[PDB]
Amino acid sequence: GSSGSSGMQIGKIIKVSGPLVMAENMSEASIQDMCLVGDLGVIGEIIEMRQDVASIQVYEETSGIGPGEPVRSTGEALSVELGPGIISQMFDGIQRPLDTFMEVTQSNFLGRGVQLPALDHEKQWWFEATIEEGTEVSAGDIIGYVDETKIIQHKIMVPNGIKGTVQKIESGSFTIDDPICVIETEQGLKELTMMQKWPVRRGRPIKQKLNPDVPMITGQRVIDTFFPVTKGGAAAVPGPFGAGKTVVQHQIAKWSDVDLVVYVGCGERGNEMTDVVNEFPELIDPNTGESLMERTVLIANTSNMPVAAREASIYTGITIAEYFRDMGYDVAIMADSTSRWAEALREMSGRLEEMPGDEGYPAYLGSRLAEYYERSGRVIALGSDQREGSITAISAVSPSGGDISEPVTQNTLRVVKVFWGLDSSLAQKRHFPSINWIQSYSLYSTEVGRYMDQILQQDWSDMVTEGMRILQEEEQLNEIVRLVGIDSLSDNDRLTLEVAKSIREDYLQQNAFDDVDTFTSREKQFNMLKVILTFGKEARKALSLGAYFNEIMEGTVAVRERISRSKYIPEEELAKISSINEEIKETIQLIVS
Amino acid sequence: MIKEYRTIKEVVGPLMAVEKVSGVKYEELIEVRMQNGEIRRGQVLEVQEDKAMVQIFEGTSGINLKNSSVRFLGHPLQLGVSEDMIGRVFDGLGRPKDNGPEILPEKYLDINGEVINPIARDYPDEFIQTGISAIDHLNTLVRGQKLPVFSGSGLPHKELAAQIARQATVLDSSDDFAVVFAAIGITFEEAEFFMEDFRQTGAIDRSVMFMNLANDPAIERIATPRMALTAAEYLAYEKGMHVLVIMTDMTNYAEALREISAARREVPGRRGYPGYLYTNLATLFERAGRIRGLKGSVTQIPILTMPEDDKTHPIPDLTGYITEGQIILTRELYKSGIQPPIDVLPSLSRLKDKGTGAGKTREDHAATMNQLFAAYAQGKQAKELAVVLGESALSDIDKIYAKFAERFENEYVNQGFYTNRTITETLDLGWELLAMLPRTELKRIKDDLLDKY
Amino acid sequence: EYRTIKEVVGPLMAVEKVSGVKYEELIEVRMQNGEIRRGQVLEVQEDKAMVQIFEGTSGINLKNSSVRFLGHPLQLGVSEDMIGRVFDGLGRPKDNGPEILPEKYLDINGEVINPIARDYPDEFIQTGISAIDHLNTLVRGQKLPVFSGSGLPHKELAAQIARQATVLDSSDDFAVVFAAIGITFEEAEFFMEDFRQTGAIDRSVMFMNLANDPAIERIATPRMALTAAEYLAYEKGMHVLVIMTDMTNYAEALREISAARREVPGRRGYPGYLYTNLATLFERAGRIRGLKGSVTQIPILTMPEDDKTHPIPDLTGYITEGQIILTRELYKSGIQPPIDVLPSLSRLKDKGTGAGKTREDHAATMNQLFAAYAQGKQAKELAVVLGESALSDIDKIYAKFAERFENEYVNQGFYTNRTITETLDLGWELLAMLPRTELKRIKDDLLDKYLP
Amino acid sequence: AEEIEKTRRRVNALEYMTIPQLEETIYYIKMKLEENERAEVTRLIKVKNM
Ligand SMILES: Nc1ncnc2c1ncn2[C@@H]1O[C@H](COP(=O)(O)OP(=O)(O)O)[C@@H](O)[C@H]1O
Ligand code: ALF
Ligand SMILES: [Mg+2]
Repeated sequence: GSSGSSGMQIGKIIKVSGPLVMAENMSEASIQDMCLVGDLGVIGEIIEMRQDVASIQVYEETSGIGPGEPVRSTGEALSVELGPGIISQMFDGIQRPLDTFMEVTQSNFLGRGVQLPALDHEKQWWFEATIEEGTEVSAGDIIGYVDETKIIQHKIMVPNGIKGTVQKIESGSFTIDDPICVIETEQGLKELTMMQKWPVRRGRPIKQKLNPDVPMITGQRVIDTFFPVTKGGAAAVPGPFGAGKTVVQHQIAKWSDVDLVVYVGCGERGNEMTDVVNEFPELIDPNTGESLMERTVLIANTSNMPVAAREASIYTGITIAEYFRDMGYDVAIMADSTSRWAEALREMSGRLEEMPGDEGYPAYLGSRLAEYYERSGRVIALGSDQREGSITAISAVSPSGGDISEPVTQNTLRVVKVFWGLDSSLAQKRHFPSINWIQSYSLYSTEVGRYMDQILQQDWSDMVTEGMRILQEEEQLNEIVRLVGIDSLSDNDRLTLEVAKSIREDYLQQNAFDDVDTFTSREKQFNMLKVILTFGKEARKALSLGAYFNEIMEGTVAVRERISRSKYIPEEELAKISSINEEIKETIQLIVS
Repeated sequence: MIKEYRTIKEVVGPLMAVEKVSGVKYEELIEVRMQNGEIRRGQVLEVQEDKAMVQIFEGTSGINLKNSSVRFLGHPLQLGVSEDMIGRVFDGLGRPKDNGPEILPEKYLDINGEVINPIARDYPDEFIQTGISAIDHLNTLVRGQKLPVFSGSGLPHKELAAQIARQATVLDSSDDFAVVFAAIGITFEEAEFFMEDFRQTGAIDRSVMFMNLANDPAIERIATPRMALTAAEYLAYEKGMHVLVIMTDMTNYAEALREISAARREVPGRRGYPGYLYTNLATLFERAGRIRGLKGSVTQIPILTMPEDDKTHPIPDLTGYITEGQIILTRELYKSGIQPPIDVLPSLSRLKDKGTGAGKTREDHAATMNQLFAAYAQGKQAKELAVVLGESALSDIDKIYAKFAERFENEYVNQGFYTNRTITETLDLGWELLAMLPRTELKRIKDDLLDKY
Repeated sequence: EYRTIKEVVGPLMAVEKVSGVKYEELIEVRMQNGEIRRGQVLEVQEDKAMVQIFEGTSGINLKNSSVRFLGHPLQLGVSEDMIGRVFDGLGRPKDNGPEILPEKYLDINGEVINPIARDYPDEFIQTGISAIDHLNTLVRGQKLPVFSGSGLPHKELAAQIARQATVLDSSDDFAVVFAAIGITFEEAEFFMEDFRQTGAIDRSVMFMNLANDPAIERIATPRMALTAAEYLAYEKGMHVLVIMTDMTNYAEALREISAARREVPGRRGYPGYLYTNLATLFERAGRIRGLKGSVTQIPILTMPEDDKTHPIPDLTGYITEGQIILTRELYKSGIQPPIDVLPSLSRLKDKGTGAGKTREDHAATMNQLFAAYAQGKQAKELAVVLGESALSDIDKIYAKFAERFENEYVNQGFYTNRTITETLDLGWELLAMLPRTELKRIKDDLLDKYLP
Repeated sequence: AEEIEKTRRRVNALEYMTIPQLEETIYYIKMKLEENERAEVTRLIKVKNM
């Protein structure tokens, strides 16, 4: 060895430049292997290997690191700890506990070279087994559960790579480190724990993918009606600065019919993350009594934080989103924002001296994004149970100047089927959510239309299409109003613009901070759209009978107000909305006479 | 002997360099035995002195250099061709993915293929009835033709491809089409929908398919289309079948070659894409046509999504310079519910003149066709004026045209993704759209064809 | 002191045969004439180390020159005596006052605030401007910039805020850190003369960086101010305000050094890491749990071509919460300051409004004033396109209201410090023009209590 | 009044459609050309190092 003793391979740094560090004497290491760099011991990842030299993608700041400092490898890839104690905790890009970070470092700021486990390895969880001894098990089968939260049951599964029969299993209080079960595999006996590791850059395995045909209830009326996202679908929200990309994600992270939300603060504001860990512990569900924080794991790597850690934060979240997907749960993954991950790749590409493709971003940006969104979807999870898990991807895109022709927005539109294109002009007119109904689309609207029509037992797809037909006719009419004039419009066409006006500021507009409108149930949306549609249905009946335009408008002033306030009708009083339909006919009949 | 070395030099991304080797040929299929037992295929890109630079299709993820090996196979990447391929599902490299029996190969063909002698070529004048009036009348599709479908992100390009293979046939014959499909980096939802349509039709068993999804490594997408065209010409000229080729997404294919082009530090061209893109796409598109003396034929219907919906992008531009015409789907026509949203003004077919006329379709097809486009162009030109300067400001003669283009979009083009209209019903419909304009404005139809119809 | 200069190429310089040279380490080069120039390790490899000298490499003899490695990055000597002093881009004394004795030495890069230890913005900070104090409230710990243009009087508004900003119901715990980034000598003496005559120098720490100063001193100037700002706020418990201008000249100096080091240019020539580099400056603001005082930043930048999609204002809008727009149409009308509240926004104003942080009517009056202006301007536009006869009687009232709103409420003067009381009282007086039935966003309660 | 209305909408279209469509068009045109030559000389520096 050396000087009468031997030990593991010790590297030495030969080059330190920004987030990229190269060190010699690393032949025993591999690609995608984590490693502590320097005397400080900061975390890095090997990405390129030339002879003994390795190219390290460091996820911490490298200021004050020079050659001669040693580098120690871990032998394992970029992985995350998956077990009890993961929910209701926020992590950095490398999944370290930030609350534990402050307690150990005893400082309100972020140090360097701080080693901390992801989960709490000394917390006593009472385990509850669910399988019998001697039952043949494979990856995916459940051996027990642990009620992590009041309603979330952390079902312990068989880790990937283990296949055999259960030798001995017993319930009791134990930590994530001590064994709870023994499996008699073909390669011998194995000891399993409640914690398992999984590399973040490779997606977790499944049986097969399924078509997402179950529309998700987001509570937002502009979404669930015209541009619906399915359970397991992928939705991109590209918009300029202050157009409402995050706010849309906060509402989805709180009004979605999902069993777990995964919010990734990728390169966003630090105040946007503190607002989460304060409001979410107070968003109590009135049915289960469990807070929203009990139903969500968020990962946070802000903008001023290490640039390379933005990529780690993305793959950390989707891996956790896959870990709970395999339990048959419907998990939603929030990426805020993916445009900052792309900058980290372009930043890394400029350091590696690679050939830039479109607008400086590396040429492999299309695959890296496609590799991510395909890891979502409604799946058949592993195991003999054939259970259905799903991952719904809600990623935000922050283009320069709001120009969607930028690379990351186009590559996202290719692999997703929902496009919630935010508009700056709508955010200026206090039109919220600032969803452009002309440019946005959802490829699920046809399938959602079939599903939605059935439960409602009403031609709901024909009401959405008719409501869409009025809004597209409004765009064609506004070009003539600015050219010729509104007074030059016919009684029928001017009615269309007024009916379309009711669709805009009574149905599409939704305030995020107001309690009455922040959520709209599926049954409430039907009563609202039916009343707005019944207005124009009987109004054109009157214009064809001989009534004038202004005669119907001035004679319906009282009724026209009841529709504009229908958004604030509580769910226990939905009879008020539907009664306006019959009320309109009575008011229309006297006007005709 | 078994050529395998264990002296790795460096590993950078998808590329890899081995030193102290000998006898390594260019474009040679390799295998990488790692320190854990995994095998990942690859091809040689450059051989100089005792060094060899290779590209790993599945990528280099978690590879130790000191304890790995590289097994050179001494032959280019091949495909096990056999008639037992009919109705099988292979991956983007060729391995079967439908969990069935292994194919007993009748032959092993190089995926690069071969160049058909232009003297041995037979000019395709055959007529294909696609059931779509915008194709059968305006941009006629022939057997053995290179006609791609240009589309964008979100447009119903996958609905239009299933419609064509469902309704394709030839006049005065009963022959069936041996469809060959190839998925290149698409999502699972697009592929599954295509599978369900093929099942519904009953042609699924006839089709041979290669699958590369989005979660698959991007490097292998370079070989996946060459897998299909090798199997397509295998069933056409050697087995005597009429083969139809439909591929999507070709956009992801070009992105895959740029990744290697960027990894190899080559001299870039337009927008970072390699300079030999026109040639590389030509090795795939020119594998189509008929050969004199053989009953087979290879027809290609490529599909690509135009990046930023821009025709001047290098991907759809170079495709047009190779293929015979194109079929363009616009977001504006899909915006109006037009099914299929085919924009026939910028679209073109170049093999149709020999495929139309008396004895092939209709005597007067060419005169109606020519008369249609010209009047549609002016009618669309007038509509774009009506919406700006007003309806009344338009000339009365042009105003008749403004309605000409309106009905020629909602009734003529808009027919649905499940309507198989005949060629006689398509040409009779076209005259009904020309009867609006007075006889004096139909100047590119002769009196003989004007009088008889 | 190493004398192994290997290469001197442009602003860069390589030093071979070194031991223990760290990244981002500040160096000290002693030339053949005894003159001293400071540098910074841009990259270290093997026994080599590439550095860039701040002042350049003109007239350097690589043979007889020596380089000294200090062993620390660029630092700043912080102390309590910085209040009332003026420093340069590198923190060196400019007013020729007494020697400063630093208490500690902090890295100009600092450290990241732990998101779990971060405290949300609270209460409010008086800006003495009606368009800010009421419509776009500034909160302790908020990133709220001011978007301007070349020719617009953004220098007067910056000096106005730096002498009128304070904390209500608090005494002698408020300071203003004024940082100039690449400005002219006459524009520099503008603030120098204004700070001393108005007495605002007695409570301010000023860092001045001229246009002819080295471009590295231009990109290191805002880092000096924020390091001293975090010292007065987190170690001394003061509500510190940080005013910076111009940010455009910072972006030009950042692109100048990027082109000097031959980095891959991003959009519009600027570095692709411009969003990251700007974020390392704007994310310094915010409050900390269990820590008195706050760091508040008011960026001031000029929009090239008056275009908001430019990488300088656009990427800034992605970091900062909101923005303050200065338009040309209002500046030509004589509105001081020419603030357009239609495109402006304050995203944290909710933590500034309400009782005890502002008058109970603040939230209700703010939103009704906004809707009345938006309809009033919209009606004022209808009078030019379609004449005055196409607008109804209620339309001409809103159009008349928008005139008084821009000429009396917004137009206050660059030397007119209003209070939160006077601002809300001036706004209530303006609402009396509109009928009580038109004030549909204020509940009947606050209407009967304040409407004159 | 009819000719007044024809000219009126003629004028209106130019101010609200034709001229703004050009103004935004010129912006995008000039944008592309500069970054293209900016990224074109960038690779030429990299090729010079080969
Ligand atoms: N759905 C909404 N309802 C009410 N206000 C909204 C909504 N969406 C956005 N806003 C307003 O826009 C501002 C910026 O929203 P945010 O989502 O942070 O923008 P970004 O697109 O930059 O993420 C918020 O402060 C909020 O006041
Ligand atoms: F406030 Al932003 F995208 F501009 F999150
Ligand atoms: Mg946001």
